[PDB]
Amino acid sequence: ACDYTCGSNCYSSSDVSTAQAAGYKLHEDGETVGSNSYPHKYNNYEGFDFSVSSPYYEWPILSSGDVYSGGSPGADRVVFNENNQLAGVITHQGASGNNFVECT
Ligand SMILES: Nc1nc2c(ncn2[C@@H]2O[C@H](CO)[C@@H](O)[C@H]2OP(=O)(O)O)c(=O)[nH]1
Repeated sequence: ACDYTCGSNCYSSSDVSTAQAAGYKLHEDGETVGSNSYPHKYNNYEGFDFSVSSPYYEWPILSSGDVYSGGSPGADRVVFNENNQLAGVITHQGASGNNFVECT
């Protein structure tokens, strides 16, 4: 229903929940996938106004609807904390360098 718009990508609440659930599970088990080994800590260099407390972890959310399994992560990420609360949804689309902007 387009709850989150990351550039040209559109994600529903359930899309985010599904991605987040998968990312948190690997985190619990101490597993990582991909050349950038996700999920990993997100330091919030961008200084986003997150309402949930740290630490935060970034995990890829795919436009195709599939759960990330180590391949190409793309530009979008879901950010969750240790309580498995959604901190936010961010993206490299529309940003410079390796910076992020929040999906609206
Ligand atoms: N842009 C950005 N990168 C972060 C942050 N936290 C950790 N990183 C990592 O710090 C480096 C510089 O941005 C990258 O390795 C990046 O990981 P990702 O590339 O996986 O996002 C953050 O809050 N913002």
